[PDB]
Amino acid sequence: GLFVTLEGPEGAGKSTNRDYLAERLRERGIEVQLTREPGGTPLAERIRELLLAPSDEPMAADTELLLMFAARAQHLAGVIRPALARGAVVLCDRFTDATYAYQGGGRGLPEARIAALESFVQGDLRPDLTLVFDLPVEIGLARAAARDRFEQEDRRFFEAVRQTYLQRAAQAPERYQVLDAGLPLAEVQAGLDRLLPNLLER
Ligand SMILES: Cn1c(=O)[nH]c2ncc(-c3ccccc3)cc21
Ligand SMILES: [Mg+2]
Repeated sequence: GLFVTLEGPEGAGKSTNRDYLAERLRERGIEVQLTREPGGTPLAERIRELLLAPSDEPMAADTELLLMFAARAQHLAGVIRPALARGAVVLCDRFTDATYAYQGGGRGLPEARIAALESFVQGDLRPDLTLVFDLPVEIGLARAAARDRFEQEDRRFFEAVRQTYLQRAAQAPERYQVLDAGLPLAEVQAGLDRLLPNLLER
C-alpha cells in the first residue's frame, strides 16, 4: 500500500486536489482510502470534537498534543494500517507534520516532545510522501474568515505553522513535495500529474 499525507490550510484547495489525485488512482487499478486527522474513526472523531470545540476552560498545550496522538493511535489501528495492509493508497488530510507545525511551531512545544510521541505511537511508520499546500497566511486567513479552536488562531500562529511545514519539507526533501497553492488550480493539478509517475513508482 502507500501512505500519502496532505498538509496546509483548508483554503488551500487540499480537498479538491485530494479528490483529483484520488480519481487518477481509482481510474487505474487503485483502492483509495480517504481519511483525515484528528478523526477518521468514531472514537477519533469524538476526540476531534474535544480538540476543535472552543471552551471557557483553556486547553493546556500538553493536553492538545496528547489528544492529537491519542486520535492518531486509534486511527492508525482502525484505518491506516489496515488500508496499507490490503494494498490501498491512503490519502490522509493532516498527520504528524501538522503536530510539528501546529503544536510545535504554533504552540511552541519542543520538537523533542513531539518526536518522542511520534516514535511511541507510530513505531517506524512514516508517510511515503507528504504534499504541502503552501499558501501565504493572509490568503489562508481571508479564506478562514469567509468560511473552531484553530480557525480562531492569530497571525503569528499561522505564520509559524506555514514556515514549519516549509522547514520540515526542506530537511527531508525525498519525502515531501511542496505545492504553491497560490497558483490557479490548473497549474497545481499539472503539478500533481507530474508526481503521479513517482507516486505510482513507490
Ligand atoms: C492532525 N493534527 C495534528 O497532529 N495537529 C493538528 N493541529 C491542528 C489540526 C487542525 C484540525 C482542523 C482544523 C485546523 C487544524 C490538525 C492537527
Ligand atoms: Mg494564541
